[PDB]
Amino acid sequence: SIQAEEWYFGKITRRESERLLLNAENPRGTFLVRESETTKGAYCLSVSDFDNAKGLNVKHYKIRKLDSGGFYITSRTQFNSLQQLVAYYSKHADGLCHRLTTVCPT
Repeated sequence: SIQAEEWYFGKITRRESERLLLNAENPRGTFLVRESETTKGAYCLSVSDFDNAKGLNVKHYKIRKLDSGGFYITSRTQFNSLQQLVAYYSKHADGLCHRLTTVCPT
């Protein structure tokens, strides 16, 4: 069940994800997964970052789920579930701003 996952915030907007993730206590890679505002059926992975150019900021990545079944940010790297996707990006930064670290406090 993706609901019940503690990093799943469901139906919260992009601005709300930023409100939550822009807290100075959050390290790089603090993150949550929410519904997409623009794509039905898709999700957004919202991730905090920090650099001396930008300070604290947030990136959003769309996660699609095919009817054939896989979950992905890039179709070149698919997962059998949202959990395994989250599990993989918590170990590999790849094209993300930072590898996933901590679940966003509420």
